[PDB]
Order: sequence, then C-alpha cells, then structure tokens
Amino acid sequence: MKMNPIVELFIKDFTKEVMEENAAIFAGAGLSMSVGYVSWAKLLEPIAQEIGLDVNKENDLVSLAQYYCNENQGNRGRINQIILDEFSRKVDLTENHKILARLPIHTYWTTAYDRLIEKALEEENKIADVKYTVKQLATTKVKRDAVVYKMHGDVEHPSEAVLIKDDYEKYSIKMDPYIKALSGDLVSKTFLFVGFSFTDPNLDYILSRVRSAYERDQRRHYCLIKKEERRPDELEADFEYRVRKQELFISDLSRFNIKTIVLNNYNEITEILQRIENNIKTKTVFLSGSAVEYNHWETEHAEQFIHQLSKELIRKDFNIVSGFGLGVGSFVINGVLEELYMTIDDDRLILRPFPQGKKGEEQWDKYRRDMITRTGVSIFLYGNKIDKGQVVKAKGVQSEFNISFEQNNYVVPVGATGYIAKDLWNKVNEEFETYYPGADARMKKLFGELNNEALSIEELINTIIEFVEILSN
Amino acid sequence: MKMNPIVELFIKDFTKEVMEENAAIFAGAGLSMSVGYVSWAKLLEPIAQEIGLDVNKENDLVSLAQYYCNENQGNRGRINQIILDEFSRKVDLTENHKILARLPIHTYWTTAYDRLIEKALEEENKIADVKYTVKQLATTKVKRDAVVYKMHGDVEHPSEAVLIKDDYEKYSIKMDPYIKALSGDLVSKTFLFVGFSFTDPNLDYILSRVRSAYERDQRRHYCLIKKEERRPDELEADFEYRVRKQELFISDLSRFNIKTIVLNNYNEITEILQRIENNIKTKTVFLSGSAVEYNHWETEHAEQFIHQLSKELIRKDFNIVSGFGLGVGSFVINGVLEELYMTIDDDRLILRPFPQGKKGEEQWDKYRRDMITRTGVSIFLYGNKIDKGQVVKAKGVQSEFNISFEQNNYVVPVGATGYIAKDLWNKVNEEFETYYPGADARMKKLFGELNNEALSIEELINTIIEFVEILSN
Amino acid sequence: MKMNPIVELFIKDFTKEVMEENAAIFAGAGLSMSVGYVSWAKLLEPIAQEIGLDVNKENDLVSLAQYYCNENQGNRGRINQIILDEFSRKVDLTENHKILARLPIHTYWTTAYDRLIEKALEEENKIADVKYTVKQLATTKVKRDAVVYKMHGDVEHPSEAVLIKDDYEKYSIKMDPYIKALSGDLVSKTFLFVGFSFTDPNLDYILSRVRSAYERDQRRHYCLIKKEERRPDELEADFEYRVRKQELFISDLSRFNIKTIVLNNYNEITEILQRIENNIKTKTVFLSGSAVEYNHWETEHAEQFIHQLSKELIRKDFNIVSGFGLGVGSFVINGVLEELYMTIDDDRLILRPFPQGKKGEEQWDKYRRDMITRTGVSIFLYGNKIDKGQVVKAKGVQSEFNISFEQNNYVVPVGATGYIAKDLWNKVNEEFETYYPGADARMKKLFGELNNEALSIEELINTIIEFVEILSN
Ligand SMILES: Nc1ncnc2c1ncn2[C@@H]1O[C@@H]2COP(=O)(O)OP(=O)(O)OC[C@H]3O[C@@H](O[C@H]2[C@H]1O)[C@H](O)[C@@H]3O
Ligand SMILES: Nc1ncnc2c1ncn2[C@@H]1O[C@@H]2COP(=O)(O)OP(=O)(O)OC[C@H]3O[C@@H](O[C@H]2[C@H]1O)[C@H](O)[C@@H]3O
Ligand SMILES: Nc1ncnc2c1ncn2[C@@H]1O[C@@H]2COP(=O)(O)OP(=O)(O)OC[C@H]3O[C@@H](O[C@H]2[C@H]1O)[C@H](O)[C@@H]3O
Repeated sequence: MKMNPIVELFIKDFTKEVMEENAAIFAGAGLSMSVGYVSWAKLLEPIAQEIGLDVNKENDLVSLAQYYCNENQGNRGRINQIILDEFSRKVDLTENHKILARLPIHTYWTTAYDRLIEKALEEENKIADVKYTVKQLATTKVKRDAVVYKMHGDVEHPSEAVLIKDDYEKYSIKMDPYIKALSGDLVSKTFLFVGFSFTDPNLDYILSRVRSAYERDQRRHYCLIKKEERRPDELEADFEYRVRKQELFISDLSRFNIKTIVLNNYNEITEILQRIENNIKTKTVFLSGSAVEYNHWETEHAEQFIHQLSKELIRKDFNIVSGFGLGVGSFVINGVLEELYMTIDDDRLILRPFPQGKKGEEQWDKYRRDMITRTGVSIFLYGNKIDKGQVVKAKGVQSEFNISFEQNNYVVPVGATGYIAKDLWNKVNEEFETYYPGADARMKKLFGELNNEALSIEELINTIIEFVEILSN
Repeated sequence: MKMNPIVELFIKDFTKEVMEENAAIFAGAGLSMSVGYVSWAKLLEPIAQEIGLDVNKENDLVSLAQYYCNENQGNRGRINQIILDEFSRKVDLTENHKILARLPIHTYWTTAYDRLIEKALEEENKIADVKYTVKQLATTKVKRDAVVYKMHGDVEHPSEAVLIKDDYEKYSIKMDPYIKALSGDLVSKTFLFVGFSFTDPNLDYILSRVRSAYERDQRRHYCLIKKEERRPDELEADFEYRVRKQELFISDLSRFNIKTIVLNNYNEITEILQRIENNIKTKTVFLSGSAVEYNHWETEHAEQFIHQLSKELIRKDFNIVSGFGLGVGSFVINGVLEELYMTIDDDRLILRPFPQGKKGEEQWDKYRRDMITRTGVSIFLYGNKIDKGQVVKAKGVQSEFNISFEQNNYVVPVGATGYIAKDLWNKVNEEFETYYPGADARMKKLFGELNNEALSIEELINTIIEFVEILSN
Repeated sequence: MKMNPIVELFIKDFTKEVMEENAAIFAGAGLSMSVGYVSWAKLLEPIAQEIGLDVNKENDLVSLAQYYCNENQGNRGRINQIILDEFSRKVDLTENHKILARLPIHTYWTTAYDRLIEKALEEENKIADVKYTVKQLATTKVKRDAVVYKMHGDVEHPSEAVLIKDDYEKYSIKMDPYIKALSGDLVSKTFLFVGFSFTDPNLDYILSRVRSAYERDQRRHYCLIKKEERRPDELEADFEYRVRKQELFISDLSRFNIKTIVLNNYNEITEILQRIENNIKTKTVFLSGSAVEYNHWETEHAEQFIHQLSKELIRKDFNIVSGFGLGVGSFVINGVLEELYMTIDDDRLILRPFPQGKKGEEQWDKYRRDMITRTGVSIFLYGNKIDKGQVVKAKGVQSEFNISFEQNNYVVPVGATGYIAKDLWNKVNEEFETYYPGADARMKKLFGELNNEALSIEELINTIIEFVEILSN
C-alpha cells in the first residue's frame, strides 16, 4: 500500500536527490541498535555502578564516562575494553544496511563504532573507503563507490573513540578536518539523518556553525524520528508532556532546516527505504520480445506500436535496456533515437545484442542475467521466432520472464501482442497475488486491459505507461 | 552471604576475565606470610644488629642488606644462608594457594622465593613451569598448565635472589628479559595483585615504563590491600593520619590504572577467592535423571519440559554435562542442539553415555565420578527405570546425588518430577542447613516451589533457572 | 608421495609444535606476492624514475623511498597513495592463507600491509585480532582465535606504514612495544618464517638482540627459502656464485638458530602446509558402525575386537569421536576408558549420542555432519541394525561414509566385519584412485588385508592401526 502524504513527499524528494548522487546518509547509533548490539547505557551500567552511580537515574552518559575516568586518574582502559568487546561482535546485518548499500549513495557519516556499514557495502561488491583518522582524509581509495566518515572513531581503535567529555572538548582541535568536511557536506549534499537523536555536542556545534554561516539559506536536510509511544505503566498527562516535548524538539530541529519525518514504528524505516529503492530500481525497464509475426496487427502497424511505446517510455524519463531481439529491438532503437534526437546518454538506451554463434550461446545465459539485473521492470511483447521454416514460440522470452521473476522484478506481459506474451499474461493472471502482491482495483483493471486485443496502438501504449507508472510510484 | 558492592563488581569482572584465560596473578611476599614464614624484617633482625642498626627503627630493608654487604666487602654468605634456611622449610599450604591452583589461571608472577605456588599447582596435578632464570625463558615445558615467573629468584638459588640494593640496581641489565616479559603481560593480561605492597623498585620502574608507553590507555588491573587498623596503643590522630596516607597511596596506585579493593581482614582474601572459584565452578551443571514414567505429566509434555529446561540452561551461558540417561538424555541433547544451532563447542554440551554390558558396569562408578567432578551444580529429574517389567526407582540417580554431595556440589532435586527426585527433595528439605548453609528467604521459597506439582512447564523452568542463578551468583 | 628427509623432519617437528599451540607464523611480503599484488620494486618504479633513479639498478628500495622523500622536503603523499591503491585491491586468497587459517595457530607476525591473513582467518569463522598500533596492544579481543601483529603497518593507514629509512630509524622508539612483543615471542614460541627474505633492518636488530641476550640457548625457529634457480640468460659461473652466496646466507641465518628448509619450488610451500595440516587433521578418527550381528565372530569375540581396537587407537595418541552407535559405541567407550584409566580429557574421547525420537531425527543430519567434521579419518565396522524383526543393513553407516567422503576424509572400511562395511570396502576397492590417490604397494596390501576374514583379532587390529598410521604420516 502507501503511507502518509508527508512521507510520500519525502520519498519523492529523496529519490530525486539520490538519483543525482547528491544525497548522503548520517547514521547514528540507533541504526545499529536493531542489529543486536546492547545500548550504550547498558554498556555503561557496570561502569556507573563502579563509581557509585546508576545509569537508569542518569541522563548524560558522556558525563558518566567522564566521572569514571576522573576516578581512575584519567584512565580509559575499562571503557576501551568494553567498547572493543561489545562492538566487535559477529552479528548479522539488518535490512536497512543492505538497502543503503544497494542505493547509489556515495557518502556516509556515522557516529557508531561498529563496522556494519562497511560490511553492508562490501557485501554488495562495492568498494567502500572508511575514514576515521585525520591522516586518512588525505588519501582516497581508487574507484571507491562510497566513503564512510566515522566521525567518532572505529571499534578496532577504542582509544580514539569519542566516549568521554574530554574527547568532545578536544574534538574541535584534534579532529578539526572532520568538522570542516562535515560542514562542507552539510551545505553541498542533502542528508538523511537515520537513527540519530540530535543530542551529540559535536553535531550541535557543527549545525550551529552552519546556521550562523548561512542563516536562512541553509540546504534542506531530512530526518527520521519515531514518535513517542506510551510506556506500559505511565499516566496520560506525562505521555502528553513527552509528546509535546518531542514536538518542540522536532520544531527546533527545523531551525537548522532539517525536516523531520515522524515514524510510527521503527520498522517503518525499512518500508521507507524499500520505497526509495523501488522508485530508483524500477526507473529502468527491460523491453523483452522477438517477433516474426505480429498477431492481429500488420507488420508496419506493430512496428509503429513498438516505436511509439519506446518513444513514450523514454519521454517519461525511463531507461530502456534491450537485448536487440529480432523484431522489437530495431524498433525500440528507432523510438529511442527519435525521442532523444528531438548524442545518446549511456543511461537512457542500453543495447546488449546477443552474440550469434555456438561460442556465444554458452555465455547467453549469464549475458541475459546481466542485462536483466540492470533493470527493475520487465515488459514482454510477442515472443515468436522462425524455426524450421515455421513460426515457433521463442523460449528466450520465457527465459527472460523467469530470470526477471527470480529477481523480484515487476513483470508486465503485454497479452495483446499475443504468442508467448499471451501465455505469460495468462500465467500471471492465474495467480495474481504471486506476481503483484497487494494490488488495487486500478492495477487489476490495467492488467486485464493488457489483454484487450480490441485496443488501438495509442490506447494500449497508454495502458502500459500507466501500469509502469503506478508500479514505479 | 555477600560483601560490599565494590567487591562484588570486582568478583564479576575477574570471573569474566579468568573464564577467558586472560587473567594473571601477581603474588607478593604477603601471600606467603600467612603460611608460617617469618617476615623479612625478622629475618634481617640479626643482620641489622650485626652492623649496629635495628630493623624496628629502619624502614628500608633493602638498604639495610646493602649496608650489611658493604661492611663485609660485598659478601652475601650470611644473607644467602638465612634465606635458604628460612624459605626452604616444610610448611603446609594455605587455602589461597590451593584455590589459585584450582582456578584456570595460566600465568603467575611472584616476588617470593618460596615454592608454595609450585607446590599448590603440583598438588592439583597441574603441570607448572617455574621460570626464575634468563635462560629458562627460551624453553617452554610441554603441555604446561601454568607458568610461574619468579622475578626475584628461587630459594634453592640464594645467590641469585634479589635482596640487596646492588641486585635492584643491576636488575635492569641482568634480568632485562623478565622486565620485558612483565611489561608484555601488564598490557596483554589482567592482573590481580594479591599480597603485594607496591613498594618494590622493580615494579615501580616497570609500571612507570608501562604508563609512559601507554598513558591513559593502560589495561585495568586489580589489587587487594587490607585497610589500616588501629594498633593496640596508638592515638586516634595518628591512626587517621595512617588511614589518610593509605588512601593517598591507593589513589596513586590507580595512576597506573590499578584498581585497589579495600579488604577489612586478611581472611577476606580467601572469601573473595572462594567466590571467584564458585562463580566458575558452578557455571557447569549436571542434568541427572532417568525416566520411563513421567509422573503427573504425559510423556510428550515432560519431554517438552526437559527440552525447554536444557534450552534455557544453554541460553543462560551454562554448560550441560549429561550421562545420556534413559528418558532425559535425548531430550537434553535436543534442547541443547536447538539452542546452539539457532557446530557444537566441546564446553557447552558434554555427553558421557554409559557403556552397556557387564564389562562397563565395573567402570561405571569411576565414570560417574569423572562426569560429576567436571560440574559444579547437580539438577535431578525423575529417576525411575524399568526393571523386572515394573517401574522401579533408579538407584543411579541416588548414586549421582551422593557423589555430588561428597564433592560439595550444589544439589537441586526437582521434586515436581517425582519418584526418586521427590525423595531427594524431601531429604534435602529435612536438613536444609546441611545442603544449603546460610540460605535466604528467596532461596527457601524457590526450593519449596521445586515441589509445587501444580506449576506449569514454564513456571517450573523459571523456578529452576532462578535457583541456579542465585546459586552461581 | 613424500619429500626430502629434511623436509619430513621439519614437518614432524612443526606438527608437534602446532598441536601444542606453541607455534607462530612470521609471514613476509613474499607470501602475498603469489596472490597477485605487484612487487614493491614495481610499485617504486615510477617513484625512482621521478628522482632520476631506476629500480632495476637499485638494490635498496628503502633508501630509494628515502631519497624520494628527501627530494619532496620529507613528504610521503605519493608513497602513501601508491601503497593504498595497490595493497587495498580485491584479490582472491591463495591456498597458503586458507591452510594457515585452518591450522591451530594463535599468533601471526606480518611485515605485509595487505589484509589477506585477516581475511583468511575470518573466512574460517575464526575471531582474529589484528594489531598494528601501539595502543591496540593494551586491548585484547574477547575469545580471539589468533592475533595478527602487523609490525610494519596496515594498508588502510598508509601514513603509518614502514616504507622509508626514517621510519626504520624511528621504529626503535615509536614502535618499541612491538619490538618487545616480538622479542618475547621469538623466545617463547617456535616460528615458521614463510615468504621472508631476512633483509629487514628491524628483524635484523630484533634477532641480534635476542642472540645477544640468549647466546647459544636460543629457541629453534624454522624458515622456508626457495633455492636459487638459473635465470634464462646467465653464465654457469654466476649462477654458482649466487648459489654459494645463498648457502652462506642460509648458514648465517642459523647463527640465530633459525633452521632453513631449502624449497625447490614456491608451490612446495603449499605441499608442506598441506602435509602439516594432514598430520593434524588425521590425528582424529571417527569410529563408525552399528551391530546386532557380528558376522563370523561371536558377540563376545567381536566385542573384544572393538574394545581392543579402541584401546590400541587411544594408545597410539589418536582421538576417537564416536556417535555411540548401537553395538560398537559401548565397546569403544570401554576400550578408551580401560586405556585412559590405566579423568577423561575432552580431546581423547568425544561422545555424541544420537537423540532418540522424531524430534531429534530432524537434526540427526546436521549432528552427524558436525561429528564427522571434527575428524580426519573414518573407520567403519559392520553396519547392520535390527528392523521389523530382521537384521537389515543400517543406512546410517552409509550416510556417514558419504559425509566423510564429501569432506575428503580418509575412509577405512573394515571389510572383515561384514555387512554394509563389506559393501563399503568393495565400493572403495572398485575405484581405488578415487578414494586413495597415489597409493603405494604397502597401502594396497593393507587395504586388501582389511577384507581378509581369516585374520584373528590381533592381526586385524594391527592391519587397521598400520593403515591409519601410514595415512597420518
Ligand atoms: N541474426 C540475428 N541478429 C541479431 N539478433 C539476433 C539474430 N538472431 C537472433 N537474434 C536475437 O538473439 C537473441 C537470442 O536468440 P534466441 O535465443 O533465439 O532468442 P528468443 O528465444 O527469440 O528470445 C528473444 C529474446 O532474446 C533476445 O533476442 C534473441 C534473438 O531475437 C532478446 O533479449 C529477446 O527479447
Ligand atoms: N540401552 C541403553 N542405552 C543408553 N543408555 C542406557 C541404556 N540403558 C540404560 N542406560 C543408561 O545408562 C546409565 C546407567 O544405567 P543405570 O545404572 O541403570 O542407571 P540409573 O540407575 O537409571 O541412573 C540414571 C543415571 O545414570 C545414567 O543413565 C543410566 C541409564 O539410563 C545417567 O547419568 C542417569 O542420570
Ligand atoms: N536406543 C538407542 N540408544 C542409543 N543409541 C541408539 C539407540 N537406537 C539407535 N541408536 C543409535 O542412534 C544412531 C542413529 O540411529 P540410526 O539412524 O538407526 O543409525 P544407523 O543407521 O544404525 O547408523 C549407525 C551410526 O549412527 C549412529 O548410531 C545410530 C544408532 O545405533 C552412529 O554414529 C553409528 O555409527
């Protein structure tokens, strides 16, 4: 289904930002607390007991750690050992980290010591450049896909982690290049603050400096904060007081032009990220098909149909990936060229002709999987081919359909074209929840109109375009 | 009972360190002064009289011995003879040495010339590798269980013992490998300084070097020092001055990140060590039982009970040792596997099936004693077996109970299961101080709830788990 | 087959050292040059060209880098960028790294900046603690399986890497704790220097210090160096001069008691490591079988046979892992107990009784795979079981055989026992190269004697023992 209109507007804006590679993610400690790591308060629980305090009655953990260091003549051995033993455990990644790794985001700023972001980026075969030291800023990893600025330290270097109040006090001098880099990113990139509480003194100082430098012309940043929920045993008045206090905090965040999105549940973050990826993943379509006969239409009429379909798809800011199949590939190229020339960007039209010969047939399967992996939505037209002097049904269209379905791609079999596409349409229609879960009345009507053979070229193309649009957004 | 919260926190931390085999013991001369050896001042009393001085009016015994050597043109014959005659006597070990030998500690550093630590380690059938010479460091005894670095010399080699000031002055050159080894251990292992005064120049030099090398990132070490007590004839003001001076000394110790635990009595050291061993000894439980009938519950319900009990025990970081008894062993295995697979560590589940046949029955007794010796807590379920076509009471459960009781293991007879376990529960209940000395109201309530047959599976399992928890800690 | 007697003696000694966890690996840059990284000379080739020099005509690359830094007023930007871009590439691990990760080795010392060792250790699900900074020495990762001391720096921190001569000059002051740690390890552990040239000034200084401290009582260390091979265009006399110079260098290495093993090829390193692992992997046997009938022998005679076989296996320092199968498990336990009691070590006898019940049968497969994974050699006896009132063939023995074969374990089906073991023996005999590649005449004779049903108990046990011995070594 869908979400609140505010969340939908945020999704549209951030998908617009990400596709231009001008988006950054600021991940706090809260993004990793769902993985399985104990909260920092629970880590400091024995430490507070040692100096005679209690974490449950303490609001400032930084001052708690500073008191612990003061008792031990400024020694951090126990704190370093605690953070090293806790944040270096072997835990499975959450879905949020994998989604963020799949997104085309080239900048991560983290206040968490764990390497979950690095691991998520490396699992997706993405070269990630982690920077948590001043000297590391002067060297850039070659062909990096994303840079993770760990602005508070790494788990493998506990002595450098910003935990106590002296660390924050000397941060402005020791880690000044990181402050300058974050100040530059907060004005040159659009941030999405996920799992961040906005209570960090370093972030307060940096944001205040940015606001003082730019006043009302600050760049718009987005934030995700869960609304306060009533505790199991609490009066109504205190819950309303907490909600009022959270509303004031959210309004105060927008002083730095950081728009806050209220989230009912923590699991809504994953649903937002999935939507953001889907609006990007489905932006590329895969025009599958091959035809020597064109069913009810004549060859010229169907060629015009395919040409105009590709022209409309390109006109609506879609990316066409075509295998240059016999009978549809040339007309797809013609439509794309007619729309574009009214040079060719490598992102608009992607041609992958299949090598002809017994040597290329062995690599055909991986070639086809590589093609389909580039796309998010698959559209199937006709699907017959001439074999043994007869118009047989082309099994490559079925193979593409199977590969796209294995990849959880949205399949749109145009049944009006006929042949193997009609069979695909019937197969999808028999079990509609399997291929299109949670569909609406409009989606079902459009799908049932895909097999309406009495439609003209324009009506069928409009049906397909509306179907792809409601799929993408 | 219990002790101060500071001591309890130290006990928890050090038990955590020992179970990971990252703990070391630094034993000074004070740990042996309880055995029966005369103090070093009393040994030097005739020597001081010889050169015209008096030990009671002298604070530095090292300089006293150096003066004695200076008078005799640098000859140490009398001092060597004195230390050889005093520290080679035949004395009985204290409880502290035996407890330290029973603990899983692989490193001992000693400034005492006596071989009490070696003897304690050898009494427990532990291969101990004593090192007091530079050449001995290059050779490691095969399959050693603990290495004792006698950093000041052995009693059987009085000429090499560090007694006079020239020995300390040339220690940095002669015994440099020992200094390097102690510097490595002070940063790679957690030390417990027992019976040490922290006035040794070698230790001061080594600790200062470690602090200069690591500054505030030094590893946390623990110390045990008795609080100053008022002498029989002393003013209040001088006693308060001594206490203030001791507090300043304790605070100065933490400059090297050595946390000091204030002990009211010397005998509290034994009570701390017993607690440290008990938190380790009781970490392993022995699930005893055998069932062909399952009392009030059905066979499936009781199988689920045993399965979930084992799953909860493993989930709470306990080690299950099972004799694979008929009716409980398979379900214990099922629970352990379900918890672990959500490979098998050799420490989590230990299976010792009893060999069936007249040849194995003769070794059954030693086999059972070996099994129970591995554990610290014994839990008994049901205990009937099919014999002569009838459900007789199984005497093996009673034998296990007797063996565990002979070993001072905590016995937890689950009386709700019934049969021989109900008899065991009644036997423990009749004389409760015999099996559970110094019990509290909560422990008595939990024990009386073990026979509450109206409890469900979850309630009974929670009762058993809480009982085992309050036993372990 | 086998190798030179010197290499065999080294293999025996080092396998003896590794099994006692007293062995360490010192890996130089040469161990990674087979992975695909370009040599350090090729990295410095543009740098030398920049300052007017040439690497091919230069023997000291450290001085070359120092000259490059001197030209640029002591700036290392280009060198840091070069090492970061080269040693952070994504390359596949070699077999040597995987073998070293599988070995029970708890200490690695590396002069290579790449993280290949860390990756190899993490692929085997081993917790590895990488240390390349002074502060990192004071913190130990909990439950680490191996510690990798990167004594020259990490690739992700190029500014700290020891590349130029100033770095070596200030190493003795900056990285002094690493020098002390390596000095301690060079006297407390047996090292295997793989892929190291022994031209590093730091290693020369450390080894000279160790020799000066211990003189002729230094611990024995092992090294692997490839013999010099004639270049494609070179005179005989210069090749003989190079060989003489290498022999002198090898002899000079033994001054520090570092025995050097001459290797004809680089690929002989993998063959040595495979032998070292095989002598450790095959030290544990898996006694598979289940019997209600005992073929030609009577029940008592076959029970004595199994008992004595287990007793002999334990007597020859083997580890027995038994699934407590019906008919062989009890007698295996009896034999092991009789041999050991003449406590039970967790490594000598490992019992894994199979949970009986429909709940445990679902986990039986993973349980059996976990059991067999612990072992290196599988021995199969009988293999029948009572089903439907008849002595059917037990399929669990066949399943174990299949699992062991999938794991490349040596299978020893005792065909004299009969039943499913005779079928296993015939199956192995039909295609002998598949299960025992590169066998000798003695191995074939022993295998053909395993089915000699006329053998007595002692003769059959001796045959099995000799077979397992020639397999292990
Ligand atoms: N002389 C040719 N010149 C150029 N291209 C040719 C020729 N001859 C055949 N082709 C095309 O090769 C592909 C593999 O051949 P195929 O296995 O027979 O394909 P198919 O079963 O018709 O599947 C159809 C899908 O495959 C791909 O185009 C097909 C053919 O149209 C597309 O992705 C389609 O959408
Ligand atoms: N065919 C069998 N297969 C497997 N195992 C069997 C069989 N037949 C009997 N057993 C078990 O042998 C042990 C010795 O036998 P037992 O002397 O008769 O034992 P018990 O009196 O019931 O004591 C119970 C305690 O002993 C041990 O399990 C018992 C039996 O359950 C445990 O530690 C119990 O906790
Ligand atoms: N009352 C029982 N008490 C104890 N143990 C029992 C009983 N009843 C059966 N067992 C054993 O369970 C295992 C699984 O049963 P199974 O699948 O029938 O085994 P199998 O086909 O005979 O394979 C044989 C191999 O499996 C394992 O022992 C077998 C049985 O002997 C070993 O590893 C063998 O080497």
